[PDB]
Parts: sequence; structure tokens; C-alpha cells
Amino acid sequence: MLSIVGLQGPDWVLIAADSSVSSSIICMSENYDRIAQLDDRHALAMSGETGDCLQLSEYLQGNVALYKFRNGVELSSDALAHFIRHTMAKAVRKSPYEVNMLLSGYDGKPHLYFMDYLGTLQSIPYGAQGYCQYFVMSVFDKHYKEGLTLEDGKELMKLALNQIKQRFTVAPHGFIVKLVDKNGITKIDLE
Amino acid sequence: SKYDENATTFSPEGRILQVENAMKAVQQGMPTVGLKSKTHAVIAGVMHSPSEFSSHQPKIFKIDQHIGVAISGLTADGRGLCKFLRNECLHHTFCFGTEIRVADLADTVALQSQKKTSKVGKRPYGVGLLMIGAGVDGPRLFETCPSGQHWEYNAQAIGRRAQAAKTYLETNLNEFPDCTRDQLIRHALRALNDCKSLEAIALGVVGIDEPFTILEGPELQKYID
Amino acid sequence: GSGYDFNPITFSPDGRQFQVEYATKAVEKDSLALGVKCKDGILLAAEKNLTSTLLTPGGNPRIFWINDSIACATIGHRPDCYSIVEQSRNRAETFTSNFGIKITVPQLASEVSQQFHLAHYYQAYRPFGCTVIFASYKDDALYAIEPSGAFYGYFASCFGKNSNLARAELQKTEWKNITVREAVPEVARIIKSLHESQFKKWEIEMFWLCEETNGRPQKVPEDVFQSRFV
Amino acid sequence: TYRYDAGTTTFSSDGRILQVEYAIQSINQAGTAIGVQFTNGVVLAAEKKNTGRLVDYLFPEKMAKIDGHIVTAVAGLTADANTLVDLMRTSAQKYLKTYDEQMPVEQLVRMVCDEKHSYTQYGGLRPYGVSFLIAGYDRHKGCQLYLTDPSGNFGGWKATAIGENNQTAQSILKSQYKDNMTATEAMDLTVKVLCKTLSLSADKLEFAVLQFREEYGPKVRILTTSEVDTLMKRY
Amino acid sequence: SSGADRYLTVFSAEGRLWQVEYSFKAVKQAEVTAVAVKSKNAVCVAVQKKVSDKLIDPSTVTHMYRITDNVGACLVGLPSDVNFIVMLLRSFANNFEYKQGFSIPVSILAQMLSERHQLESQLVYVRPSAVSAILFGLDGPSDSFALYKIEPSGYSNGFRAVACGVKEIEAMSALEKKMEDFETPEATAEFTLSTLQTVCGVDFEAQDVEVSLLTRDNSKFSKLPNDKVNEILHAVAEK
Amino acid sequence: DSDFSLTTFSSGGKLNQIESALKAVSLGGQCVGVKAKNGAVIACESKPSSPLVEKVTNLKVQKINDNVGIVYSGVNTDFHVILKSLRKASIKYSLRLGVEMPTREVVKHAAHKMQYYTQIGGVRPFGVSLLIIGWEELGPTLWQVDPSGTFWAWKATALGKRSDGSRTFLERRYSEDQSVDDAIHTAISTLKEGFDGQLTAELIEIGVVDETRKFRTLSTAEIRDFLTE
Amino acid sequence: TTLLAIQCTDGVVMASDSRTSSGSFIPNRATNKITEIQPKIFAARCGNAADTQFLARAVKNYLNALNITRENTDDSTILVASNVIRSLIVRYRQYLSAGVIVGGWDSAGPQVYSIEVSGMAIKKKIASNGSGSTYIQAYIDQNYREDMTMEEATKFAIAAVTGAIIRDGSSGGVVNIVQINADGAKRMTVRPAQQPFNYDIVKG
Amino acid sequence: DRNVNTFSPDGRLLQVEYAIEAVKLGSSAVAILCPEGVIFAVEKRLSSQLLIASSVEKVYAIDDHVGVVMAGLAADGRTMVEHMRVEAQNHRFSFDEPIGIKAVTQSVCDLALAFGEGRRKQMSRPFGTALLVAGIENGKCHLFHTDPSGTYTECRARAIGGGSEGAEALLRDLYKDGMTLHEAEDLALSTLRQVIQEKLNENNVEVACARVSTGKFEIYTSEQRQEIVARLPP
Amino acid sequence: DYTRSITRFSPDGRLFQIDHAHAAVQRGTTVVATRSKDMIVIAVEKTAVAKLQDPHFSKICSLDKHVMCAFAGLHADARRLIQSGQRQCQSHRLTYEDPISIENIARYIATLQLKNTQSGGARPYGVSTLICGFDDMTSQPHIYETLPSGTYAEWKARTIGRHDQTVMEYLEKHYKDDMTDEEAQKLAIGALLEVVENGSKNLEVAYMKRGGTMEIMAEEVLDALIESTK
Ligand SMILES: *C(=O)[C@]1([C@@H](O)[C@@H]2C=CCCC2)NC(=O)[C@@H]2CCO[C@@]21C
Repeated sequence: MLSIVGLQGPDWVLIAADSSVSSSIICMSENYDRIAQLDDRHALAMSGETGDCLQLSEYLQGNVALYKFRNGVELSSDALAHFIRHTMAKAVRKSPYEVNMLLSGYDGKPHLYFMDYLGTLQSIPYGAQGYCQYFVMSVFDKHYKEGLTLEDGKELMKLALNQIKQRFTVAPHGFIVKLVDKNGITKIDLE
Repeated sequence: SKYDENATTFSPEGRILQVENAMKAVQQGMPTVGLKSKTHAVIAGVMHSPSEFSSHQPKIFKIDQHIGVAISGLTADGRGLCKFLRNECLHHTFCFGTEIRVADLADTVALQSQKKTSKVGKRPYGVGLLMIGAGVDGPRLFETCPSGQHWEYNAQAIGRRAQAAKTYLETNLNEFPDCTRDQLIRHALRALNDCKSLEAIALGVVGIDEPFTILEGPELQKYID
Repeated sequence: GSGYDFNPITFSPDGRQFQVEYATKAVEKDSLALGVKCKDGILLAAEKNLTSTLLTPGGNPRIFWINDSIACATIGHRPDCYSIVEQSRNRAETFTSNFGIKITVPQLASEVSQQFHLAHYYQAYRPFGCTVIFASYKDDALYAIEPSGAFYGYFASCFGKNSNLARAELQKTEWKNITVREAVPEVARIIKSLHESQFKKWEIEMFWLCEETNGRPQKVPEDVFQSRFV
Repeated sequence: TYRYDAGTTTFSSDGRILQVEYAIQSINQAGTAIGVQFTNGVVLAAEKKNTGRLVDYLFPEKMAKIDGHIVTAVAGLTADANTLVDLMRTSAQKYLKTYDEQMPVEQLVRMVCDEKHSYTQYGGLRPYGVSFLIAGYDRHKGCQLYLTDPSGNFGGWKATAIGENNQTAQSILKSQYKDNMTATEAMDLTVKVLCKTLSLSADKLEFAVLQFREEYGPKVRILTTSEVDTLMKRY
Repeated sequence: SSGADRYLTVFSAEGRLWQVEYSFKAVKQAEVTAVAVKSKNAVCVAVQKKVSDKLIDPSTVTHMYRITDNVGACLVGLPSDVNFIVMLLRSFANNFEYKQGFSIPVSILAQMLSERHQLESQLVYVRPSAVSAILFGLDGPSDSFALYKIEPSGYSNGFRAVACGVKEIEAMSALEKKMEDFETPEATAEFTLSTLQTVCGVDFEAQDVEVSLLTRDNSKFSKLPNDKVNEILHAVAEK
Repeated sequence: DSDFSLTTFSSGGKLNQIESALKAVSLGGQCVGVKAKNGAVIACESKPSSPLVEKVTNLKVQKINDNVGIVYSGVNTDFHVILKSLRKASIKYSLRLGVEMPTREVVKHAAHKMQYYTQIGGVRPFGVSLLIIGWEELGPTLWQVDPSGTFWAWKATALGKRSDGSRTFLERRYSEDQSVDDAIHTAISTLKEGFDGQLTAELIEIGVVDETRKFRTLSTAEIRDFLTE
Repeated sequence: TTLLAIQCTDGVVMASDSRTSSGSFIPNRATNKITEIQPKIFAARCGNAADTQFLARAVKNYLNALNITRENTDDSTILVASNVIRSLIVRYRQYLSAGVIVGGWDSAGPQVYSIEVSGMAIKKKIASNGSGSTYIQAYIDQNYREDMTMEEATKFAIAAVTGAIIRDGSSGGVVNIVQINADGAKRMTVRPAQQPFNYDIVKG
Repeated sequence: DRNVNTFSPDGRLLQVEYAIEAVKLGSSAVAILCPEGVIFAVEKRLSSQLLIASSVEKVYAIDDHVGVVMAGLAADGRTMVEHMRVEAQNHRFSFDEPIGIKAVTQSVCDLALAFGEGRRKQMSRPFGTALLVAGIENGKCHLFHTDPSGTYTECRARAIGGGSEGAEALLRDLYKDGMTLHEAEDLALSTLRQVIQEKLNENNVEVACARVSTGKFEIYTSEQRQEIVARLPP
Repeated sequence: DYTRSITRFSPDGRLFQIDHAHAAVQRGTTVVATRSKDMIVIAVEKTAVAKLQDPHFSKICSLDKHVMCAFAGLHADARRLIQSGQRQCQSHRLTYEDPISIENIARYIATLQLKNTQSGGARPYGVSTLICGFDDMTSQPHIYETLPSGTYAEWKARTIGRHDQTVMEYLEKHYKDDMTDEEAQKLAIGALLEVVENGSKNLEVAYMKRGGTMEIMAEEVLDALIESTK
């Protein structure tokens, strides 16, 4: 039930994730990077058990690199999104990966995909996995404008994360936000 | 020659020439001698030293508490057969809780060697085993052949120069049943001495009550006289 | 002569299975073993031409237990002989597992001839250079399987060296008219007459399955007939 | 055993798999197949192996569609060609199922060449005695034409030939092939090269024209008998 | 890989399966001839029972076997191959009865044996089973008699009259030159034994031939006891 | 271990086992196929081993499905195995797709199986060439499937004993405009040309696909009716 | 279900009811619960109908397999049938709730083996199984004699299975009799009109 | 013949003898056991100066206590030493102790002769590598010799490779049971230098000691190899 | 499955199949891998029909972001080696999260070739591979040459394929112990040019800088370096 929130802009994607890793009632770390950079172009925020998320992220990143090396071409964001969807569809039926993801990738066009452990793939302008969607979707609906600037995008993502902090009972102690744009995945701070 | 292709090929004379080649590989091993008294059984052999400063390659092996085998031929195949025999002893001491009879071990190793000679892509074990056991069956000596058969003996010699040992055993065959453990060991060492081309001779001795034990080098000095 | 003699599954242009014929040659090389059905039971006698005087007296069996009612005389390649003996024991055990009853020599012979035939029918196998005479008084059956896998019930079977003369001599006696204890001297005389002088030391490994044995296989006791000869 | 084994997955004293060299020779005994890349597509042409007054030219024999963006001409054993075309179609559709994207041409060529190579390195089976001219389009590398071998070796070619008189066709292409050609120009080039190397009946020839358009996408059309006849009569 | 066309079951340069023809000659090596005649009212199969040595129990020297109660099989060939084929036809029959729930027809059993002989003639690691099989019986669905021959090649056919063994050519010639739509089971048996006796060129006794005469009354397979065989032989010695 | 391929390329790129299977076809009994405008025909000279053979029990012309039919030339047992496989493929196609397997799909499945047996180890190629008739959208279709697994499409062809002479006869006496009756007459005349002695309706099996697009084996009465004319 | 196989001096009488029950509904009112495994070997079936029919067909397969390599097809066939019934029940004890009484005639004479749902096979002179057999246990004990002939045992088995039919809801319909002697097996059906007793025996 | 597991009419596994020949075609290696330790001196064949000598290491540390030097096919020897390393770590895992030198030697030997052909899916040919396994077990250095046949023998001194026979002949009158580790290193390097076709140098030789005092199999550095080659009489 | 032990020893002790795989390598295009303190450079000569084919089919491959790979020999056996090497690099990342050591991946490729020399029914890879790259765990650029025999050796500058002996002589002559990155480029380029009579239109040169990925030299910089070397 970890809070990962994606926000797609005209030429960027702000992908944020709960940075607090936990063991039972203990917050083991306050800066755990739950967003997985499968490629230099794609950051996969993952909500789920830390072990399942780590193993799935490593598998997907290894497969993306293997596709890049086997064939001298990098996966697209639609191709990678559907590869993740195929992986999750295989898993659910046999040996399920219990991870709900937001795949944010920039391959010349911004892309944000709502993915879940079952394998529902949907390109979204904004979304979230965990209970944070119940808190952030409305704010996006209330404040997202087409053609949103990157600064307005950071403001809107900050608003969504602040809503997670304020209204979600299990408030993440912090978030790690990453900007996925033509320059790649860069970790940022929203203040 | 032209039918010496596989262990699966019969020559027009009914002979498996690859089986005969493996049997010769056994006949090229160092002299191995086995004896059997009414109370004890003995296997002895001049261990092979490939180099001057190399030790003598072990030749006597303890399969179970009252079972041992002396290999003659490819020592690697001998070790594989020793592994198989120890597995058989461990599955007979698991299924039944008692020690297997050396006759049953001879049956199993003969079956394995025959299956090696009956299916293509397999070679006969290039090693012949002088197995001595003691138990409810009494002391028993079996010379297992690569072909997939074991011959029960009161005494036997295999490997190189084994005709002299066989002659000695034939001369003293009727003495062996009443020969004590010490006398059977002495007969073994004096059948090997006729094959001499001691620190090379290793001898495993077993008895109905005495568990199989391996004596090598100076330990056998007391049995020379 | 031609190249049709290397592959067991290969047929000669005359329809001959040369590898099977060489397995039969291996059988013919071995010292004769025979079986006779008698009033009181069936007697299996195997001639053991002891290559070395050091061989254990009464050891190196050629007659084997297959079941508490079935014995197996063996001729030919002794590795193949005991392989078929153990495969017959396994076939009897599997038959008991599948059907509960104890196997009969006719269908035991059929099941083991199945392996005999598979040896020269599918590649990657060597034909069994052994003839196995399964005897059972409780089944009144004496079925001999040949290296090809051909198995026949016999009134008096025999295979090995001098097998033709041994069968001709077995033909001279109506074995069912007599019991096993009086059959033993006759069979012993037959084998001694055919025993080759070159083999000085030898033995007659006799077994019988009779009422005196309650139908169980049993080596003919030494007191009844000392198997060992010089 | 192995007395009657041909060592299909075994090297020769020269270092070349003699079964792959014999498969290549079999291809050289097969009907000529020519591929030519033009601006936004690739034209494949081939000579039917079955060409008689009675043979009914119902469907393409040497030409096969692998996907909406990939077509293949083949020289060599048409049966092995059908088997590998089925495998290539299954692989392209597997890649479409996995990635919701049309399989890149180089990756399908690498898949068929991995199959053909595996037959030359493992299992002691007969190699696929076929050479594919795999024309196709992918976003990554535009329109491509690959020449595969029974060894499992492939190479992109602007224009190439395989089969009987493949060297003559290659020389004719080298003398005549231009870059950034049009569909009509490349098709006429293929007609000229076939006519010189190869008789010459239109129904004996097969044509397929991969063409990438920004609007429709990558479209593969294997020219029908009427289209082939109309195209050849124009020379 | 050249040279396997004569030692393995692969086609030769002339397109022949030499191993199949050699399995035919191995069938000829059985030293025994079978003749089967089918009539609207019965099917009689007589196969000479040549026991080479009288030490052998003759009841075990059989070329006629019970595949099912309704389907018999007169198998001429190598005795080992004959036993393999009896066990493989019985396995076919049992598998068919377990799946389809009814006893295997002679036609389907012949098809399955032909399929096995085709796997033998194609799989180079399997010897062509040298058994010419005469399957026969009364098919219930048609309530009519079936008589099929499956050669070692697997070439299976339905026959009004068929023959196997050493005199297969001569027996088939005599059968076709004298085949009739017999009106009695005993006329079918007489023709069967007469053709077999004539082609074998030796007088027969019940000891010297196994005869199974499946009639509409006795549809179930059974080798005729020596009484009925001798009666048929006397009927054949009448004329 | 016999997993090695016995069909291998020779020094010159000639699959000797394929040529051997083709020779087996060439000595496997003449079978003709003729594609008419409104149908297709496949006949064969099914001369039995003896007059005692029952024809129905080993019919060479067989049904693959309601719309597709097959005749062969070559090893009869190989044809029976391929026929069982093709019928099983057709019923599988019906199970998965509710319709009989298309004619070219049946041909491609037979070709795939034969190629498989020409490539996998421990086996020989099927020694039969199959003439498969059936209707596609554009009309009737006749298809030759060789042991190699290569499948021609023919308007007419013979591929059995004396098939070169019969194919020359078809080249000389075939026209597209022939009807199904004309195609049957052409097939029977081709069989007569390549058969020694008088041809009989008993000795040939004919299977036709007609306007109904359903494959039907002509009964001996119908074959005799055609022969008399 | 009422199964009652009696090994007589001159044959085997296998009596059964004909009522297949799905709860209180009778899907089949004329059930052949005694399956002809072989012409002289029959299997009276109780417990799950599907499991018992699979058992019958599998035992037909196993007995034909017994005949693959032998010619004495009528030898030990009933004992082998009981053994295979028992090995299938113990092998599939988790999935097969089947009890079978296999009775008939073979080379060994008349035989009746009761393999229980647990997979316990016992050669029985008098064997009964099924829910209805409980109601007639005392009746059998009072009216069964070892010396009964096949006709006497047939009458007694009809009476006992009729009593079980009357007192058991799971047992009903007609009394399927099978009389197996050396000559063969004769099937009979005792319809409710021809049954010796009626529901009127209840309360006198 | 024509199959790997075939016996010559002389009773020899032909592939085994040919693998022995392959070992005789490999680089020389002398193993000298002395009560202080077992010393390997190995000819590193350098086809060029560009060849990184440390990467053609014919000496492999199977474990802390046991090491191995190869002769013959370097790749088959790599497989053998990989198996030996897995066996040594498995033994430490299963019995909380260093694997015996004889034990790991026997394990790799059992692996050696497990080659086969003709059976459905194993290695297809014998290892063309002979190993000189040596290490410290129970405060004692043990030196073993494995050859492709799968037979292993404990050795006080042994030689494997091209100069194996000549090296053994030189060791005949040069090897004694009470030598110091200094003397053992000197003898190993002298025998190697004698049985190689190039002047001995620290870069073309690989020296390693299973040292009892340290109880560990270490591989000597260039400095130690120079420290030994300097002392040699030539 | 098929197990015909393609690779067997000969009486003289040679694996003739390995000799034939080496011959296949020696008929492949020349590859020259050289290293500097901080950069590795690979130069493969290319034989092609410049007017009729795309020169984008490269012998140099990237097993990982730190492992560069070139080959000489059969392009299909090399493709299989490169595919397995890329899979192994990603599997090493999966199992360890650390970039696979250049020695580790070179050992893996050599072990693939070795297994093909050891696995029955498997044809030895007719490819010699130059596995180059950088290890952060060692701070050393590495260039290993894996052979068809399955033996891998690190080199300061190694060449494979046709003309490998001439290029080896050139490398030995013109190698400096402490070359700069551009000096390594010049050595590799000149060594390849020693056997090639064509410039940038033929040669293909890639390189990997310290802590960098594989970059293919342009057709402008390559030609400039070629002219500078001359
Ligand atoms: C009897 O056992 C019974 C019947 O369905 C019966 C089953 C075996 C033979 C076929 C018909 N099994 C049942 O589940 C019910 C409940 C008790 O008796 C049944 C009627």
C-alpha cells in the first residue's frame, strides 16, 4: 500500500514514490528509492512489498538492457509498457508479482502508464498506485491543465504529495520525485 | 577387428570384442589375489606406483563393514564401482537395516556392467573387482568381470602376472578353508610374492565376526615370515 | 560376410538377424543346460565346466530363482543370463504388483521374450546372448526363451554346446512317467556322456521344483546327487 | 552407432560445416530471388520452382508474408522455407503480443538465423537449406532488406540476389542499382535483373512490394498473377 | 550418410525400403504357411503347425493367437516378432476397449498394426517387425466377417481369402483361382485346408495344422480341437 | 541415439533421401489429378494385390474433411499415417475455428509434416506424393505435396508409376474449360494411358470436389458409368 | 445401494438394487450396478457411481492386460480382478469413493471378493456392501447358509436385496441378479411386482 | 572403434590415452612435496609479450589450503578447477572444515572419467588436462596427481606436461624426502628450467606453495619468483 | 537428444574439431583490440559490397554498458556467443547488482565455447572472441581473447581472424607500455591497416573510455586517425 504518483506533462513526466521503506511497524529507511530506472529513459515507480518490487525492477531492467544489447535499439515506452504488462500477465496466473507500478518514460514523447500486479496497462496523464490515488487523483483533476509547464507540474505533484502527507493515515515520511524528460531521469526536490 | 566397434556388437563367433578389450584392461591391472577360508576372506594386491616418488595407488577398498573390494584395471572405473557398491550397501542398510551380502553386491555390479555392455553409448567398466564379504552367507569371494558377470571363487588371481598367483592358490586351495586369518593373509602375500616384478602390497581382510580392514606397508610385515 | 551383421535391428537380404544369430552362437558356446518335466516335478540341470579349480564348489549358479515357484536355468552369455534372470524377477514382481497373483512360466516367458525381442527390435540394444529355461512345477511349465525372443514350452529342453545330442538323448526318455529323484541319474548320465574330456573339473548344477520341495525351487541336495565331479 | 551419421553439426578440415556448404549449393541450384531497397520500401522478386503449362500459380511459392511489415523471398528448399516462414510468423506475432509493436526486421532476421544456426551447431539435424531475402520495415532502421544463410548468417543489403546466377544478378544490380529509387524504378530494376539472369514467363515470377508510407504505415503486398503479368509486360 | 539404405529402413537410390523386403523374407523364414478364407457365414484360418523337434510342447508352437474373444490373429513370421505382435495387438485391443468401450474391430486392429509397421518402416531405430498378420473375426457393427492381412511393410488389406508364409504366392494364386461364395462354414473350412494342403504339397493331420473356424454360431475366437480339424481334413481327402 | 538426420545434403546440394523418397513415389502406383473449372478430381489406379483384396479396406482416395480429399502415390502406410495426421489436423482446425481446414491449409500441414520428417533425426521422409483437391475462395484447387514437403499447385498432374508419360499426356490433352465430368474423363484416360491392359472401374478410385465444394469418393458404379462413355 | 454376492457350491449369485440416487432424487431407477468385466466375472458397484464405473472399465483393461502375455485367460481372473480393484482403490483412495464386490467363475471355481471403499479385499462366501446392505446384515446372517445352491442363493439374495430396497431410500428399483456358473452368466431382473416382499412388511 | 568410450584390443580407453597425449602436449609443471610445503613450478607459455601472464595462470587456488596446477588443455583444466572449487566450498559448507586434498582430488577424478557419447541427454570426451593437486590437510601438505584417465596418486614429487618424462628422470636423483621448502622451490624451478625450451624468468614461470606453516595454498608473486630464480645454479 | 561427441581426441592428442574451429576463425575478418590506461579500442576490418549492402552489420558488439565484444569467425556462432554473453551480463546484474567483471564475462564466453567442445551433439564455436571492457572492482581495462577451444587469455593488444599473425607482429612491434588513449587508437588502426588496403570505408573502429559505454568511431574521425598514422 505504498504511495507512488505519476504526472504526465507535455514533454516530461514527474514520477514520485514513497521514499520510506519499512519492516513491520518500523520505518527502516527514509530515503529508499522505490522508483526503478529500468532504462535511462524509463523510471518505474513500484508500490508493493520491497522484495517483490526490487526483484521485478531488476528483472525488468535486466530485460530492457538485454533488449538494448541484443538488438541495437532501445525499447519504446509503449513497447516497454506492454513488455511489463506481459510480464505481469504471466506472473498473476503463475507466480504473481504483487507490485502495482507507474511506468514513466520519455522517448521523444512523454508517457505515463498505470500498471498493476494483475497486468492492467493504461496510458494516463496522471495516476497513482497505493491508497494515494484516492487522495491525489482529484487534485490532479482539479488542477491539471493541458500544456502544464514543468514548474506548474512540480507544483501540482507537490500538491498531490502534500495531500498524501496530510490526509492519508499512513503518511509517507517523504517522497522521491524524479523528472523523466529529454535529459533522462533526474531526481528532484519539490519544495 | 571389424566387429570390435561397440560393446553392443556381437562378433560372428558370439564374442563381444569390446567386452574382451575391457577384460584385457582388467588383465593389465596390477596382480590382485583373493582367498576365502571358512571363517575369513582376504583380498590383496600389489598397488601400482606410476612414478618413483608417487605413492602406490590404493587398490583395496572397504565397501561395507564386512565387505571390501580389490580393483584391477582402470582405477577410476574401480572408484565408480566402489561408489555404486557403497550406495547399494547403504540402501540395503537403509531398507533392511543389516549389511548386504557380498553375493548381492556381486549381482548388482554384474547387472550394472551388463547394462553397460547391452546399451549403446556405454562402455564396460574397465575394472575387475575381487570382492570379499562375510555375513550370514559366510565368507565369500567374487571376481566381477567387465562383461557383466561375477565368478565366485575360493581363491582367484587377476591382473598382470596373475598366473603365478593362480598356480599358488591352486596348490594351496585345499589348505585355505581351515587357514586362520593370519594364515590366509600369509597365503595372500605369498601368492602375490610369486608375482613380484612390502610397501606396494595392500591387503583387506574380513571375517565372519571381524569387520573388513585394510593393512598396507609395514602393517603386513608380520604376515611375511 | 556383408555389412548386415553389425546392427541388431538390421535384416540380412535373406531375412536373417545376424546379431541374433551371433547371440545364438554365444549361447551355443556355453556348456549345455537342460530341463525335463517329470511326474513329481521339473528338473533343471546345468553343466558347469569349471574353467579354474579355484571356483567355489557349488558356486557360480546357472539355475536361478525367479519366483517361489519358478526357477531359471541359463545358457550362454552369463552376463546376459543373469541380466535376464533379474529382469524375470522384476517382471514377476511387477506382475504381482499389477495383478496380485504370482506369475506363470508361460506368461513370464512371454514378458521376458518381450525384452529379448526389444533387444534386437529397437536400436541401441544388444540381443541377449542367453537362452533362459524357466521351469515351474506349480505351472507344469518348461518354457525356454532363445536369444531372438522365441520362447517355447518343452517337455524336455536343452541349450548350449552339444545341445542337439543332449536333446536327442532327452528324447529317449518319457520324463513325465518318472519322478525327479529318478530323473536325476538319467540326466546326469546324459550330461556325463556328452561331457567333453577337455574339461577335467566340472559340476552338474541340478535344481528341481517338485512336491518334495512343495513346488519351491531348490538345488538338488548333495546327498541325493553330488553335483561335483572330476 | 553413428555409422550412418552425416555430421551435420560437425566441422570439416577446412573449418566450414559441409552441410551448410551443401545447403548453400542447393540454394545456388534454386530459382533466383532478388531484393532491391528503394526510398520507402523493398521489392522482392523470385522465380517459382514449379513452373509448367499445368502448374496452377494459385498462391506465392517463393514469397511469404511474415507480418504486416515483413515479407520474405526464399531461395532453396521451399519446404524448409515454409517451416521457417511459419516460425518467423509465430516469432513476429509473439513479439507483437509481448510489446504491442511490430517486430523489428533485424530481430526477426536474427530469430530465423538463430534457428538456422542452431540446426548447424546442435542436434545433428539437417540445416535449413534456405536463404531468405527478408524485406521489412521498422521504425528503428527504416525499410531493410536482409540476406540470411543456412549457416545462420545475415546481412543487410541495399540490393542483393540468391539462387541460380546469383552472382550475375548481383553484378547487374551493382552496375544498375541507385539509391533513393522509387517503387516503380526498383521494380523495373528487378525485372531487368531477372530477365538478364533467367523462359522469362510472367507467371513464372513472383513479386512482393514492401512499402512504408507515413499515412498507411508499412504495407506488404505480394503482387498477384495479374499484377505480376502487368508489371513484367512493361519490362 | 550414404549406405544406410540397405541396413536401415530408409529409401534406396531406387526408392525401395530394403529392410522392409528383408522383413518379408524373414516372414518367409517362418517355415510355415497360413491360408485364411472368408465366407458370408464363417471365416476359417488354417496355418501349418510344423513342430521341428517333438521335445517341444506343441501347445506352445502356435501361429494362431487370441487378440480378443472375437478377433483372432494368425501370425506368420519370426517367432520373437510373432510374440511381440501378439502382445502389441493385444495391447492395441485393450487400449481400444478401454477408450472406445467396445472390443476392437478387425479393421481397426489391422489399421493399428499397419501404423506400427509404418513407424517401424520409418523410424530407422526400429526394426520392421517381420510378421505377416492375418487378423480375422466377426464384426458386430456389420455382423459380418472381417479378414485382414497386414504385411511387415504395414500394407494392410481386407481379404475374401488371404495367405501368408513360404507358399504365400502359390497359396494366393490357388485361392483366387478357386475362391467361391461358400454357403456353409464347413465348405469354407474345407477350402481353407484344401488350399493350404495343396500349396504345402504334403498331407496334413490335426497335429500338423492349427485351424480356427469362426462361424456365426461360434463367433468367438478359438483354435479348433483336433477332432474338428481331422473331420475337415477327411472332408478334404474325400475329393 | 539415432537423433541424427538421415536426410542430408549431398556434395552437390541434393538431398539423397528426398530423391530416394521421390523414387519410391515414382514406383508407388500412378495417381492423376485434374482441376476443372467447377471442381477438381483425383483418381488412382488402385490395382489390388489380388482379386481377393477388398477394395474398400484400403481405398487410396480418401477424405481429409468434408471439403478436402487426398490421393497418393508411394508407400501406402506412409500415406495412411499422413492421412490420419491430416484428418486429425482438420478436426483440430474445426474445433479451434468451427470450419473444415482449408484446402491450402491441409496442403501446408501435410507439407509441414513431411518436411519435419525430412529434417528430424531417426526417420526417413514419407515416401508418398499427395494430390490434394479442395475448394479455395477463387475456385477449385489441386495440390501436389512431395516427400520433401514442397507443395506444387497443379491444374493437372500425375505423380506415380510412368508419371512422366502421364504428365506429358495431361500437358497434351488438358484444357481449363473442362467440367467436372470432363475432368473425370481426363483422369480416367490418363490412367488408361499409363496402365497395362484394359482399365476397369474396380481398379481405379476417383474422388471429386464439385460445385458443392464437398469432396466425395465416386462409387464403383459411378466410375464404371464414366468408363463406359 | 445394495450389493450381495453369494459364492454358492455351483456358482455365484450377485444381487444388486437398481437405484442410482442423487440425494433424494433417483437419476437412474433401473441401474446395472453389476458390470460385466468378463463373460463370467462381474463387479457389483457401490459408492460413487463414476468411480465405480471407472473401476469396472479399468479392471476390464487390467484383466485384458493380464491376457496380453498369457493364454490361460480364465485362470485366477477373479482374484486378479479383486487385486486390481484393490490397487486402484488404494492408489486413488483420495479421489475414488468406490466399493466393489467382484464375483464370478473361473478356473478356480466360483469366487466372490469384497473390496471395500477403504480398499480392503476379502474373499467372501457371502459378501454385502452399500447402504442397503446394513439394513439386511442381520437378515443375511439369519437366512444365509453356506450350503445354498445357486437357485437357493438366488432366491435368498432376491429376498435380502428386496428387504434392503424396502428399508433403504438409497436402494430401490429392481433386483439385478447375475448367476455365474461354469457355463456362463445369466442375468435376471426381479421387478418390484415380482419381488417377494413389499413395503407392507414394514409395521407387519 | 569410432566412439569415445571404446577399449583398444590392448585394454586401453583410446580417448583416455589420447587425452594423456594432449596432456603431454601441455606446458610443463613440477610439483615438489617437502615437509614444509608443496611447491608448484609451472611453465607459462607466452606466445607474445602482449599476453598478460597473470591471465594464463596454470595455477589455481581451489581453496585456502588446496591448490592445483594444470597441464594440457587449459579449458578442460578450468572445468576441473571450477569443479574442485565448488567441491571445496561445498565441503566447507557441509562439514565445517577444509576439504581433504585426497578428497577433492578424488572428486575431480570422478568427474574426469564421466565422459560419454551415444546416450540421450554430460561431457563428451575426457578432460585433456592432468592436475597436480596439492594442499595442507591436518597440518600436512599433500600432493596428488590426476591424469585424464581419472586415476589419482599421492606424490612426493611429480611432473606433468611436455617435459613430464624428462622432468621425472631429472627428479630421480635430485628429490629427497627431507628437503626444506627453500630446497623444494629450488628443485622445482631447476627441473622446470631444465625441461622447458626457454630461459627461466619470473614472468614465464608460475610458482605456488601450499605452505604448512601458513596452512594455506598461496601463489607466489613476481618478487618471490625472482627470489627463487636468483638462487638457481645457472 | 543427439549426443555424437563431435569433439573427440585424436591419437596425437589434438581435438581436430578445435583445429577446424580455429580454421573457421582464421577465415574470419581481422579484429585488433588494444588498450590504454583509460580507453580500449577495437578495429575490425570489413569485407563488403559497398554499393549494394549496408555496412551496419558490425562484428563489434556490446555485451553490457561496460563489456565490449568483438569476434572473428562464423557470424552465427558469434551471434550466439554475443547473445549468451549479453544474457550473462544481465544475469550477473540480476544476481549481484554489480557490472560483470570483464574477466568474469570473458570466462563465461570461453566456458560457453568449452562446453560446446565438451557437450555431445554440440559443434564447437567457430569463433574467437575479444571480450574487452572496464572493471571498477579492479581499475584496469581488460582485453581477453577466448578461443574456440574455450581458453581465454588477457592481452595488452590482441588480434584474431585472418592475417592475425601479421597484425600480432605489428602489435608487438608498435606497442608501448603506457600508451595514451589516442596512442592505443593509433596502434589498433595501424595494425589493422597493415593488412587492409582501404581507409574508413572498410575499417570499423569502436572504443570504450574509462567508466564509459561503447562508442563507434565516426567515418570522419576514423579517417583522420588513419591519415595521422600513415
Ligand atoms: C450406491 O452405491 C449409490 C448408487 O448411486 C450406485 C453407485 C454405484 C453403482 C451405480 C449406482 N451410490 C450413491 O452415491 C448413492 C447413495 C447410496 O447408494 C447410491 C444410490
